[PDB]
Amino acid sequence: YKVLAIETSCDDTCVSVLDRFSKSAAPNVLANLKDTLDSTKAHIHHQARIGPLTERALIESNAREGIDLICVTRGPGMPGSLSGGLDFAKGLAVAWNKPLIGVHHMLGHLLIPRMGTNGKVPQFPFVSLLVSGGHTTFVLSRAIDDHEILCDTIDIAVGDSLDKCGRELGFKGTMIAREMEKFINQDINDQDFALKLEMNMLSFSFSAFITALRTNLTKLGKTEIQELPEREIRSIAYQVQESVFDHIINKLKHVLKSQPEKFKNVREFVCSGGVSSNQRLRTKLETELGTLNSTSFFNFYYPPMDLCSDNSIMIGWAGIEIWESLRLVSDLDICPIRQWPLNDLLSVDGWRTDQ
Amino acid sequence: YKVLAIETSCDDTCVSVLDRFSKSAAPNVLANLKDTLDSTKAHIHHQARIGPLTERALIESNAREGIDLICVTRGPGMPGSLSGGLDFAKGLAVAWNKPLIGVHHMLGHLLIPRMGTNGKVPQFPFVSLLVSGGHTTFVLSRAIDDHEILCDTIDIAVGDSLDKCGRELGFKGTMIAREMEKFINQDINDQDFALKLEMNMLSFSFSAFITALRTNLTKLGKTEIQELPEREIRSIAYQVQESVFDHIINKLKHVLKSQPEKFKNVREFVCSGGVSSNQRLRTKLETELGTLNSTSFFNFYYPPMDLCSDNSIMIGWAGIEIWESLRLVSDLDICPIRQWPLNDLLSVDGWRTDQ
Ligand SMILES: [Ca+2]
Ligand SMILES: [Ca+2]
Ligand SMILES: [Zn+2]
Ligand SMILES: [Zn+2]
Repeated sequence: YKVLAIETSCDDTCVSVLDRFSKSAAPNVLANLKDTLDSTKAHIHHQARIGPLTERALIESNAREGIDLICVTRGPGMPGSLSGGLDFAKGLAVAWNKPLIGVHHMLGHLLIPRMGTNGKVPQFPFVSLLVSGGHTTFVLSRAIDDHEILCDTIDIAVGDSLDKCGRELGFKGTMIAREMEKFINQDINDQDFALKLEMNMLSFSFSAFITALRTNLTKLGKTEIQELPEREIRSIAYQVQESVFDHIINKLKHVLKSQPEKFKNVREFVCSGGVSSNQRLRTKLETELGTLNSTSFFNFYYPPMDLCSDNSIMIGWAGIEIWESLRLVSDLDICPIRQWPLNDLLSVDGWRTDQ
Repeated sequence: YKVLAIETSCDDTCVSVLDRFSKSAAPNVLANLKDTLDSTKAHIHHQARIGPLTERALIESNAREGIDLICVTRGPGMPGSLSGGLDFAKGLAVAWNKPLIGVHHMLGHLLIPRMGTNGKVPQFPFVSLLVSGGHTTFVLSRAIDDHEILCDTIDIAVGDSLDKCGRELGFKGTMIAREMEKFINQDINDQDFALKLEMNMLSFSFSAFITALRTNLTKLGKTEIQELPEREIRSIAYQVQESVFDHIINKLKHVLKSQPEKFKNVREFVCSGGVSSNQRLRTKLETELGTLNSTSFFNFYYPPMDLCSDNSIMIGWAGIEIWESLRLVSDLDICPIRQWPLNDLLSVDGWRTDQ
């Protein structure tokens, strides 16, 4: 019971060998990642990486003959890109004569925080916020097959919104979003508070913030970010970050108080993704949700950045949960599904019982 | 030394397990084929077939652990379609820890008639005519890496030309071309001979024959094929087939007599493909080329229709020739090449020495 896992949906080519010692613990043997170089197609990249990225991951891992289950991403994404990992996984499966479990990409993200505790700590009736550079979704899980989208982005994601409006302020590094947070947190008190930069049910909107900041900048004193002093650009950065997060909080507060019947048994909140790394977002979440009466008490869990960002360990974990708790295996004639819905996880063709 | 071979370039999904008993003989263990149903994308078809088409081909064959070399089509064709076989072959290779040899599709066709005699009877300095529904090429091989295109189609192929102009005559079956030959050969003497239907260096042209037949039909008596008697449509079918073949012969006669230095050591002619099944084409080839003085004497070889039409056995054979006579193996980072030239066989990236 050594799980070979693959992630080939976006730009990250991931290969990870897991070790399931018993049905109570799951330490990770090996984990590889190769991202697309940018100033080369994603499908061609994955197709050229997967092969040599698995042999090295098998040479460095326990054994090449010790693999018992092959997990791969059948999930949402580019068909051509994820066919690279899928057809390769079929090749491993046929050659070793072992099962294949085609995993939903988003299911990996939602199930990943359960691996460390062997699906115990984030107990089945739970609620989750997926704040990344690509996602912005508020999901309620009732079981591994049941998932309810309570609030999702109709515009762009937080990562993009904070990176786009952050670029207007002057920041231009590798991870634009966190550099702004580090600038605000270098000296939180030294700000020009005088610079008052002041700006349906199941939806989030972010594409307006960049447009609203530019109008706020043209109305107020100066627009030239290069000439602007450090204290003034810090009161702007604080206020933009405050408004972006106030919108998320206000929509989570709206969801919880509107239908508390769905949240009667939720005892754990999971904030996963790139933006979860923000200490203000964390403190805002824990402050507001913990004081409201109608809202049920929570226990906030912030997973590591390695597991949060697209990796293969999550596919290997979600596959473990499906092979064990549902006892299902994907058919060998499996094909990529571009816009595979999460509720349409077991409705679509390809499932075969192992029980 | 059991070769797993794959063909996923066009519409035929092929998987074949070969048995190399010694470096003197090569009997074929298993061979599978699944073609695209037509009134479903070719890439999606190959991607869904390859997996289950290999497991059954491995269950019915000798063993699943007995495979020593993995041959696959890297050759010309649809990138998405042939990625299905390639990524799958990588999966087998990585899993079994065995070599991979990415084969040129056209090299399979040219090398296939050597398998039965273990590369002896069609001796190295040879000339070949590839007359199929997709090809119409006159190739000279000097070694397995050296190939000279002496005459090729600039329009459409013989198979298409005979099927398109045959359809104008009334035939509408599964294999249109051969049905016309069978109609001409049912009673070759009963024809209306009075119906005289009368119609640069390295090139063949066929798209003109259909247009020239229609003009010949409008000029002569009647066009309505339904009302037309069987004897008259037989003199048309004979004359169209005679003109199509006379053009091929005249261009082969031109090539040989223009540069006889290239043909000083050629002792064998190989006519392979769908149109090679025609007895008149065969008799025309053997008559004309055998009476001309400047042209070197030939020994005509007509391979079976199974090996001629797109299959995986040829990839497994061409791979055997490359692994043995050249001692080369393709790298695991291999990717599909859409318009891979035959002279650019070893010039392109991906080759690694096994010696
Ligand atoms: Ca099926
Ligand atoms: Ca290379
Ligand atoms: Zn993702
Ligand atoms: Zn072909």
